[PDB]
Amino acid sequence: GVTVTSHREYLTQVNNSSGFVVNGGIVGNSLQLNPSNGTLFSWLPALASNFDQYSFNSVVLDYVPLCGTTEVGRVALYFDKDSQDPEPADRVELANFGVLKETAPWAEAMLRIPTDKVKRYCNDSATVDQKLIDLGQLGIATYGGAGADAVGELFLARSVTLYFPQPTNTLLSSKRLDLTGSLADATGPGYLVLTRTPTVLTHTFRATGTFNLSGGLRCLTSLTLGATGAVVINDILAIDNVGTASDYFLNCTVSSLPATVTFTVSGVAAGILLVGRARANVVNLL
Amino acid sequence: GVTVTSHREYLTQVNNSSGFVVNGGIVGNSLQLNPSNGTLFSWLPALASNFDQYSFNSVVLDYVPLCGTTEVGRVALYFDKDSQDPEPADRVE
Amino acid sequence: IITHVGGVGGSIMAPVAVSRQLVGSKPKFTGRTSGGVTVTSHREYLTQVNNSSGFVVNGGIVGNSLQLNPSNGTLFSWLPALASNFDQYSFNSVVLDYVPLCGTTEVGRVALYFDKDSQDPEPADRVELANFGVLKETAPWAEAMLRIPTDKVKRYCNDSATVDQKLIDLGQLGIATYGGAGADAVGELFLARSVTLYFPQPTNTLLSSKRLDLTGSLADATGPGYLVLTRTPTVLTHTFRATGTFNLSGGLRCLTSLTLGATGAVVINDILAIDNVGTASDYFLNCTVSSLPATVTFTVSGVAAGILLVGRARANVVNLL
Amino acid sequence: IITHVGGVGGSIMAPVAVSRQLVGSKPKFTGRTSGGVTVTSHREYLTQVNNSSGFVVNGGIVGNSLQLNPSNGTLFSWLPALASNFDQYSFNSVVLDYVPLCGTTEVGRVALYFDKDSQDPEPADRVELANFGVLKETAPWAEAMLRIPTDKVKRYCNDSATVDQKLIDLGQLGIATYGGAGADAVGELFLARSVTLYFPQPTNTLLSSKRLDLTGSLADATGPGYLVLTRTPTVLTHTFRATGTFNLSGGLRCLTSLTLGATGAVVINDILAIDNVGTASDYFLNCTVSSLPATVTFTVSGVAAGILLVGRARANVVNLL
Amino acid sequence: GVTVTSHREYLTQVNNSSGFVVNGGIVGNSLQLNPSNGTLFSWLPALASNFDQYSFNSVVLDYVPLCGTTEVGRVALYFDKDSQDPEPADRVE
Ligand SMILES: [Ca+2]
Ligand SMILES: [Ca+2]
Ligand SMILES: [Ca+2]
Ligand SMILES: [Ca+2]
Ligand SMILES: [Ca+2]
Ligand SMILES: [Ca+2]
Repeated sequence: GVTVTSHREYLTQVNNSSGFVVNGGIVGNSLQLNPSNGTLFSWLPALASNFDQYSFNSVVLDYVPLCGTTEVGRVALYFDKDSQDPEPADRVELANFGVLKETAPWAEAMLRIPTDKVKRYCNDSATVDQKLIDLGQLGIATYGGAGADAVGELFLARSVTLYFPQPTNTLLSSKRLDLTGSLADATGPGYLVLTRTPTVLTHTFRATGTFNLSGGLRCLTSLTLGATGAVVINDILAIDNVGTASDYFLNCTVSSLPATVTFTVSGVAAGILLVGRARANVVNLL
Repeated sequence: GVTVTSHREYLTQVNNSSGFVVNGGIVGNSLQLNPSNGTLFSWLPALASNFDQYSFNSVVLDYVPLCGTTEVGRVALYFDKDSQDPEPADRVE
Repeated sequence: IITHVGGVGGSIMAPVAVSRQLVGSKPKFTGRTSGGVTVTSHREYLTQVNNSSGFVVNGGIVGNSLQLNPSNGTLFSWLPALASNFDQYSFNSVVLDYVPLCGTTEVGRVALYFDKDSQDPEPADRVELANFGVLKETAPWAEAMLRIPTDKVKRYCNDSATVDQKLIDLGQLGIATYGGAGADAVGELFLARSVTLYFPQPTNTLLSSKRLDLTGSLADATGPGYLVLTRTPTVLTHTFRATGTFNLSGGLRCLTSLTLGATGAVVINDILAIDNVGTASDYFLNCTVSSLPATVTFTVSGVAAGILLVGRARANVVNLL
Repeated sequence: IITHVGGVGGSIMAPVAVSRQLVGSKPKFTGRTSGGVTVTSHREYLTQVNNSSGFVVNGGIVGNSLQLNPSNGTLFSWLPALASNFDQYSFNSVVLDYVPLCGTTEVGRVALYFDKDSQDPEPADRVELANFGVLKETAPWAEAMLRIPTDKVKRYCNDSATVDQKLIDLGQLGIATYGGAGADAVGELFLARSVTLYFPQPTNTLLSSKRLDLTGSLADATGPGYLVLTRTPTVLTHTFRATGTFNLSGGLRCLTSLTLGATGAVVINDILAIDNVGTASDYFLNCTVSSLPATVTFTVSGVAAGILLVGRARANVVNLL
Repeated sequence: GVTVTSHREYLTQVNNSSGFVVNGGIVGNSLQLNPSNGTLFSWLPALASNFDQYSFNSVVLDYVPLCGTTEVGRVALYFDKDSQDPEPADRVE
């Protein structure tokens, strides 16, 4: 009952900098090559969630280019064997990696990844030494631009061996904010973080695609639906009761970072939601 | 670029009815083997959802026991090649 | 001989009752003359499966105990103190055995499984239990088996402590019952053993250390783990996972004389109970569990620091004169 | 090769120094497939013979410790926890080994012997040591041996307790030094092992229980014995026989705040110290000995009941938060 | 694209203590073999600093002599497979 997958999943759209940016000019070894990475693998997500040991055979970074032979910059894909080491500081550091590639933005690029066949574990129970379980880290780095616009969209060449199966993990996300607090439970994966600020929520995307959002919260105060970045709102429904708490269902569709959304409200005294990837699917009354 | 799968998925709890009943006495060929059948297959739910053709190699029905040697009845598993023909009316069909 | 009636060759008999007969499992050590290091194969018993109309797993007990590492003092009652002069463990055979005390007329489900992640959490429901790779599904009255997928990786025991219980443990073990009619006993399960002992060391102590934060949750551990010691704002919790005669030593922060309660299988042995009211206090006690649920709890107020130690002990004193 | 001078074939060389080189003793178990019961032969070290101008025996330590039974947690540092899943012991070979750290110019006597009565008392003087059947008499600097007379009688371990320590123990072991010039170190002695394990049992706990009478002397024991806990009318005595990291649990009858002293090789770890003044008290503490003399004592007044328990433990907590 | 290394690095000066001592009576498994251990390995310091996995093939402890045939003591080298177990309490461990 040991399954083998070899597929090609999309991954992110690289914007420029003048300055020196990595995986978003964001931080905390985001990309870790383990499948799941709900953050990295948008497709492999809920297949290996019925399994416990993972092992690759091929993984290749692909870099195509939307921009034109006259942008002015650097893209760069690398590979750290320590799922945990921290990120690229500068020019001289990126370049010293074993498995790196150095391309203009307009020109077309490749990278293949060094796969062992070690019996490595997926993240269902948790494990602080993310290194002894993760295959690698993945980098994408841009310096020397002229503007933080888009030049590149990178893909993921897959080949994975699934092993001992028992219980799909939770393709479904559960995310509690404490009443005044910080943070209640998790189930994840994790596509979203839901913070509050004393007034107002934060729904901060890590994932891309069509989602489905369900939930509401504690306020008292009618909902004004804002969000920021790559975002295609689909269905916003928005019960309130003013005085009390409220509910929101909504259906949106991200293809960027930064995607943000936020609900605007007052007296955010309990935050609850669930998120579990979904189609152009309804989410509103009639 | 294709997958193959061999696992074991639970299906429903057979209760009793002295009458004569068929899938819960629900009707509209529910049990169809296709995967998905979310009604039938609780696990493969999400593999054949990244795919467009399917083809089985083995399918076996497995029937274990909740009741005891003094329960008093008949159970019965069958297979119609027409995903669409209607259900069993009586004993003799 | 046997004449059984209403039977023509090829027919089925569901009898009034069935039973196997179990004997003295007297271990064999094998000398794998290696690094001059040892190998053990013996048969250790494991728990009495009681029923659960509802849906229960190793006793409704939670915090993957069960854990396949030897020691698991929680799991392995004999191997306790050999893999105790050693540092690397590796199995070759482990088989779950399920015999049955009950009779062909109880009405329920038992079920043995195996999770490769010593750490993933437990079975929620019907549809989840069944999806496991290495599972077995038996009525209760009828007789069952399970064999376990053993690698030969060089895995470490819990002598120093290690939060990623997964990268060190071989597997998780489940036993699950739904659909009963009463939470009585139907089954007693055994453990088919075979382990390869390696780099043998100065012998590790088996003593338990368990700190509650002042207002908090949890300070250190050393374990094994027989006990969890929680507080609630007033009052302690000493929640057993283990069975036998223990010895309890410690006291805590309160101010407020100790009232000694406990719950379930329990045979109190020696309760001694210093306090100082205003301040903190101490308790030594000696008790003896043979069940789950065994509970004990101390009753107190303003539980502002919890400390204890537990290290299995005889009918041994624990009180002044 | 070697040219040594002033030597004609047949002559004697008393060198500046001598030394043997000692290695990793990695045990072998043998499978005596019997009642499916085991056999062990490994090499356990035993103590560092220090000198005694005067006339001393296992440290000037008294209460035949030393005792050849396995466990003797006092004597055998590894066999501690195997003959611990078993109930009958029987040796085949036991040999005393005496190597030497010192040099051909120290000035003294060491001496290994063997009393068949686990219980007779100890060597008084010169003329007494020498009269033993199985004795050896070495300067200290020079290298020595002793082999021990083993019967094959079916002898019992100390799991239940037994006052006639003689009818159960194999022998007594002595090491004796007189005529020194200083109580420094010259020797480190080893233990050549070979034991036949028999009727293997549920594994016994190694936990120590030690009661002082109210005004009295002595209440119960369980032992092994690492500790003796005496009182003097004011004040306790906790007199070590054992070395390592322990864990101490208990308190006592006084009235009078605890002042924690101790003496010799000692690394205090956690001293916690409830009192109630007027009444009794409790102490948990965690310490770590590597010597004799290790002493500790609690200082207190009106020591009207003594109770404790001791059961070897790690760098483990033993205090509130 | 991998390296291999075979050199010899000095480690610390063993002094004496009639007591019973372990790495200087410093505590917290200092001597761990991993490279880096800057505390232990003074030279490889800066190769395994351009690398992420390591794997030894030989490791040998070498003990020469500063003192003289009338020094009066015991030295002793060992090896624990648990980078983490605590240190030796006494002679017998
Ligand atoms: Ca898992
Ligand atoms: Ca048909
Ligand atoms: Ca260890
Ligand atoms: Ca799992
Ligand atoms: Ca006995
Ligand atoms: Ca060790």
